[PDB]
Amino acid sequence: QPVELNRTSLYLGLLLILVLALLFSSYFFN
Amino acid sequence: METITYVIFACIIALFFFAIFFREPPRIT
Amino acid sequence: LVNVVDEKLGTAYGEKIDLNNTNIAAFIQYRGLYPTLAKLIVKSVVLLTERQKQILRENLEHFTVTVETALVEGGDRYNNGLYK
Amino acid sequence: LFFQGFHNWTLNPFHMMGVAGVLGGALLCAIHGATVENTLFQDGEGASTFRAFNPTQAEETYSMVTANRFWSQIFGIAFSNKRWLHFFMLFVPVTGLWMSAIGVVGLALNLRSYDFISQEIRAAEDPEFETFYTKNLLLNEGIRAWMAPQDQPHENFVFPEEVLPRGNAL
Amino acid sequence: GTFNFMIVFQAEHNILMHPFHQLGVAGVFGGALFCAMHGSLVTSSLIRETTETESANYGYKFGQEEETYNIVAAHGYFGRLIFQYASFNNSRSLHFFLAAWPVVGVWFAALGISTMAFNLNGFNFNHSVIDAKGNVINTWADIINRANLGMEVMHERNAHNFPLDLA
Amino acid sequence: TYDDIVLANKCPAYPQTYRIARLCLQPFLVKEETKLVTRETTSLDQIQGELKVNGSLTFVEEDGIDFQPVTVQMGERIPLLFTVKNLVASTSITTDFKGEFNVPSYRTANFLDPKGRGLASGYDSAIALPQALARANVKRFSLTKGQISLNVKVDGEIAGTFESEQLSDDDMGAHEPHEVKIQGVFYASIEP
Amino acid sequence: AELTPEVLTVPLNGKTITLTEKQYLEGKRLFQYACASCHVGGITKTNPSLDLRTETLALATPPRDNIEGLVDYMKNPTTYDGEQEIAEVHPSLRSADIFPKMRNLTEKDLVAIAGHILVEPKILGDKWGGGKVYY
Amino acid sequence: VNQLGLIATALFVLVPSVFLIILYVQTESQ
Amino acid sequence: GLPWYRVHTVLINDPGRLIAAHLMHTALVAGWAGSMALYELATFDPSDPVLNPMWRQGMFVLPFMARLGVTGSWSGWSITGETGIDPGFWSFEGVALAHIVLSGLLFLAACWHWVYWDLELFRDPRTGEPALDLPKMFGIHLFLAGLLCFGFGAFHLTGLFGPGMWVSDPYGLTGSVQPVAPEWGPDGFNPYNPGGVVAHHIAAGIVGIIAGLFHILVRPPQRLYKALRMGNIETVLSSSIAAVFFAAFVVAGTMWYGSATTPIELFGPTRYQWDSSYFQQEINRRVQASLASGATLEEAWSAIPEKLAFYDYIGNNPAKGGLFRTGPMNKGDGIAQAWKGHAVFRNKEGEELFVRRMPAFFESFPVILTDKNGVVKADIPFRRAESKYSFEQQGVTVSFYGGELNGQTFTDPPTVKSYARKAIFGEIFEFDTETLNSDGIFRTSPRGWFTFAHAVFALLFFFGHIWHGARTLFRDVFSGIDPELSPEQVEWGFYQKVGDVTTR
Ligand code: CLA
Ligand code: CLA
Ligand code: HEC
Ligand code: OEX
Ligand SMILES: [Fe+2]
Repeated sequence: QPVELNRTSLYLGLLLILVLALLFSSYFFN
Repeated sequence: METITYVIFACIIALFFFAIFFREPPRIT
Repeated sequence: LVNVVDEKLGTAYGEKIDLNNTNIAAFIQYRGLYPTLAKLIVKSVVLLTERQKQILRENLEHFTVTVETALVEGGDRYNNGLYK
Repeated sequence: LFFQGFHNWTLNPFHMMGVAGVLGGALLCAIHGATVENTLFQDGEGASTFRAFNPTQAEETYSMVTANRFWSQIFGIAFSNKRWLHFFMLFVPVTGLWMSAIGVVGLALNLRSYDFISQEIRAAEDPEFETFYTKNLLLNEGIRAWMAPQDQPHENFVFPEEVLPRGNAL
Repeated sequence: GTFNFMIVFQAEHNILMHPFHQLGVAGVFGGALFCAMHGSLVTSSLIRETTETESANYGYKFGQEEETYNIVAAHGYFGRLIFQYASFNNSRSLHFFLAAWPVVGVWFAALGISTMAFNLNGFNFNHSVIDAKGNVINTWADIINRANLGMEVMHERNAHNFPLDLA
Repeated sequence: TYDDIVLANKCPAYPQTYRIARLCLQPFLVKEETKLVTRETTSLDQIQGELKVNGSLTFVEEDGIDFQPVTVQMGERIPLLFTVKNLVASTSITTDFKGEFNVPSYRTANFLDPKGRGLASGYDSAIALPQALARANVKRFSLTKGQISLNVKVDGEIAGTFESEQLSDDDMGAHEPHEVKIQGVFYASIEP
Repeated sequence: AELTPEVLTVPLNGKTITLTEKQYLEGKRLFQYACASCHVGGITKTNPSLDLRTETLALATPPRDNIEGLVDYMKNPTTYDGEQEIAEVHPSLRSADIFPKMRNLTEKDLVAIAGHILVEPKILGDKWGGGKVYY
Repeated sequence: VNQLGLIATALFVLVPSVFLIILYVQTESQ
Repeated sequence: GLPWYRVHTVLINDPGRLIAAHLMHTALVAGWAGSMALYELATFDPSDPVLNPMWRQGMFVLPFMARLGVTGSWSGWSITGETGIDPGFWSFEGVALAHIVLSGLLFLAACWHWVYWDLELFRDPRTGEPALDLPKMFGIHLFLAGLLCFGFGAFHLTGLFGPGMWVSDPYGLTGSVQPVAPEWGPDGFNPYNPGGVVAHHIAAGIVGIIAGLFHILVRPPQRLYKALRMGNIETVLSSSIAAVFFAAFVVAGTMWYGSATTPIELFGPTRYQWDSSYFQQEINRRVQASLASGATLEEAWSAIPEKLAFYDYIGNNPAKGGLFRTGPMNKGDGIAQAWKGHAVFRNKEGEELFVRRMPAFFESFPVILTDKNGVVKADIPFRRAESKYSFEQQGVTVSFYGGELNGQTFTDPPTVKSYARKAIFGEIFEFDTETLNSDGIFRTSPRGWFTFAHAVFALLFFFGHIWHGARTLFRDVFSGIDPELSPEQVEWGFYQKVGDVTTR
């Protein structure tokens, strides 16, 4: 079965990750 | 290494630029 | 390198009224001293009015003379940011 | 106020995902509520629009096309899927309150994001490096010593009038 | 810096005991509730248009004239959930409530900050419950008052030269 | 008057006991081992002393606003307590005033650092790092001497230009003080 | 506990006078009328050295831990050593001209402020004259 | 800081970012 | 196509490729346990289990190997204190290598079951569809679980054919691996009694064997099969996720509260052993048992073990680190080199002052020296100008008994105050802040980290239980509700019973 990931889901899922890592980088560097 | 990692924010602006102007458009259906 | 205010506590400043270092508010613990004589003292163990000399001499065993530069500079002899 | 002083729970990243989820939920409540209510179709001849809806109807009561064109030019992005919009309304406060759970489970074990170790290394050998972070930590020392002899009576904290962290004149 | 602003504000204005902030928390907790409520009652009520082998999001095509979810089923669901008359069976009356509850909530909360600008502080129940002798029986608002004292004697440790924090 | 000023930072041969009644000093050469990032809270004013004739007029200052916290940007910011606190300067006044004064510490003993550590109040520890510094832990109050050479215009009210050499804030011992040289003008209004 | 004559006995001049539950409750109110704007909780807001503690007041010149000494203070307020006279900066019955909240204080109503100032540290503890440390 | 503080974030940005871009190029290509 | 979060749902109607995806998960888990233990061997300093044991080094899976008998290495070191031992094959290396060898073998098995999905064993003979008999599968696996529960309890744990388990004295000084006999009375439900842990597995193994035999030979009711949708395997998922979060809640508790399964020589002291001053009471119980023999204080304190006083130190409390304060506990305070001794604080009166020990809530804590009669006699003041109870004013000296500083007395108040800020942490130890750059910022033990993961997993698996139980009971409706859902179906009082069309 093929995986569909439309461009909005690339855009939100990149938004989900980048603002997660903008959050947690302050704590991963600590 | 610290600040230049944080300046992740430049990827967000590029996503802010891409998801506004280069989104797959809403289609009247 | 030691904190000179804390090193001032272990000597006779931190047992009595050091007449060169304590706040003018630390004179309220005895009679007659505050605020006229306390103004006259802050401004060897002190001697003026004759009743003031009798207040001071009755208090002279409570008085210490040991000048610490942190404790007196910047007008901390009169107000040290220590209130209620 | 306990969790600020003792846990620094504001600084915890799992609470911020909860604040982003709750305030995102309250935003998506307010935005979607006012977007629908201001893209309504005129279905009744009265100036109060709530009687232009019977529930057995199968029309959209509001213009999702206009609503998408409003927000695409105001904000830049807009929902165009009404099912994805309402899943995002389910998603955002529920993921936020689930992230705050993970932080509080950590705070059960006192696993705080209390301190950025790199900054208190910087501030303990430099007495001029002040950030708002070290100011909050000074506030937490205020909370943890002024509140605790009353907040925690079992411990028999007898804190004298001189161990209390106090700024100048207060 | 925001968290500095929140801590100092509670130390000086007792924002938690201010009812306008409490209506604001009622606006954002309700706002997040009614978001997840409305988000989950619409998602609960979506008509089958797709297969379980693809996403239910494709049951909506943008600009369609049919409503993508059954409003009668969601009202039938949520009406049986609490009782029938607690339930907006009117979609327009529903989305006014979704509009108005966080907005009037955050209006009052912004009016909290704007009125504690002029030092109209939160409710001050310090030493309110006292006994027959007159001994202060501490309350939960007296435990907040010791936490409020903790932040306020420590905020801007060097800025105060005088005992009262007027502004 | 005060309404058409709010100039308050600016100061405006003459031949028995005499007194200096209103000594202003309006200035910051900082020695590399500037700018004024402090805006205009920099002048000394309303200083009252005692001009004691000996040939040399000894000027034991006593009272007045005679200290100003000044931060200058080298970009390193250099706090200095610009002062003439307890100055004894000395020279018919036409005339220099080769005087030596004491600067205190910038921050006094009540001052708390970002980690709560201060001299008369605060933590003698570094309570952030519980099981770990001593230079920043113990605050070391400085009182180093500075030297000023006023150079006397003459009416009762006289004026000219000063130049003081003092050290900077040493941050209670936590770093090294720069040598600040404070050039500027002055005005002293002598009255018996 | 209970407000009781063991709490309402306070030194009058070496004699003790007994307050009533009406008089102590009246003089809390007359303390909050004309005194507690500065003397809230037993401190002095405009001079945090001179608290209204009994030990402070017993150590004032003349002794002001008495009810006769506190009513003599409210008719002739001195400094803490009694040398300088402060009825032009402190509320008194010599200063009805300039402290209008003192004009309606009679000799059975000042004794309740003298009563409230002495009874209250036994009621609160360290809290009277203790400040925000003791809230 | 932590010397594993960027690798904790680079493998937090890029590890799902490689994943969502792989997913997008395999569904763009149909 | 499929959404990205639905990509694994190609294995529901594929039981052979469900087994392969499972074999690969089990290969990755067994591969991690080998990889984690080999990395743990590469960083374990084993030459001092007294002051630097496995829980000080952030050894995660080294105590789980240790608690079931694995004690030595091929290198030569045993964790119990010896060196030169030959523990045979089952070392920490051999266990880890067995887990990597398992992981390669489960990999190739997953490769086989992925290609050869189309076995007739999954195909139902009466309808040609790939079907799993989940009731009979359950009783088969429940029989195997109880066989391996009984045999682990009655052979491994009893020691009859097996090593036993880690047993301890209550203060964790001479704890080792011993065979444990089963506790069959009510004291076996004491979680700190290890005889119940043996007797659980014997008894629950038999009951699981008995029930495994039951679910093989007894079919589900027609109404229990249909309530749960026992034909669907999402119901096995939703009730197994329900089990593993219950079970992760239990292991979060029994790690945090402590049990016999979670000893303190392996996972560290619990936070409740610092709350009660549980080691401080024991330390003073030994000292007063020599203060009544006539043995003087320097003698009566040089007999306290260094391991015992190390448990009475707040940097071993698991409620004392932080969520991003990462790494071993030795990254915090350091490597404990020796006990500095018991700091006895006396004023210039020579009367003994007792430091208020810090609770695990506090980052900062004021140093406050009460007496036996409770009244505060000395403190390190914040505001020092109006002070009354400073160490300089009250003449406080510190004397050390046992440890490094046995018979040393410091009277100069800066050195007394430094030792006083370390005496709020309990017993004072000399730390190596040079081996691994120990910045003093307290860390968490393997007891605290395990509780965090397994109570956040158990909460995250609460949602997964809810989600997959939602998917099971509502399987017809996760594409959406019926388009032909009648308005008279959810209308009130059109049916006498909600849901039923025969009650109109
Ligand atoms: C083939 C046999 C085998 C053996 C002898 C071992 C041995 C070991 N493993 Mg390994 N492991 C194995 C297979 C094996 N493993 C496989 C196949 C995997 C992949 C799934 C793993 C993944 C793994 C990990 C991730 C870890 C280990 C660890 C360990 C060590 C400690 C085990 C422990 O204390 O946990 C406790 C074990 C249990 C509590 C078993 C759970 C059983 C539960 C309680 C049953 C409850 C539900 C039950 C079905 C209900 C019905 C019961 C019924 C009777 C009524 C021990 C050396 C640890 C280690 O130290 O690594 C080096 C470790 O971290 N193993
Ligand atoms: C043993 C437990 C178990 C098993 C066998 C499954 C299996 C499944 N889940 Mg479920 N679920 C579980 C526990 C489990 N889940 C838990 C604990 C949660 C709460 C977090 C959920 C919440 C959940 C939701 C909300 C959904 C599923 C869905 C699914 C299905 C598709 C999975 C997929 O393709 O994701 C694809 C996964 C990826 C592409 C990777 C990203 C996933 C996250 C972001 C990172 C994964 C963590 C990391 C890689 C390793 C985890 C280690 C582990 C210890 C946790 C599959 C049947 C989906 C479904 O039901 O569709 C019909 C679905 O929508 N699950
Ligand atoms: C603010 C303007 C005040 C009001 C209103 C009242 N008091 Fe006061 N009080 C005030 C000051 C500044 C001082 C200190 C004066 C000094 O000597 O420098 C005082 C002092 C007293 C005292 C003496 C306390 C002591 O330490 O001996 C008493 C007994 C006293 N005040 C009583 C008092 C009463 C009874 C009042 C109400 C009628 C009252 N004061 C009002 C400032 C102010
Ligand atoms: O600046 Mn920011 O905070 Ca308003 O109060 Mn006053 O000033 Mn400061 O003290 Mn509190
Ligand atoms: Fe809606």
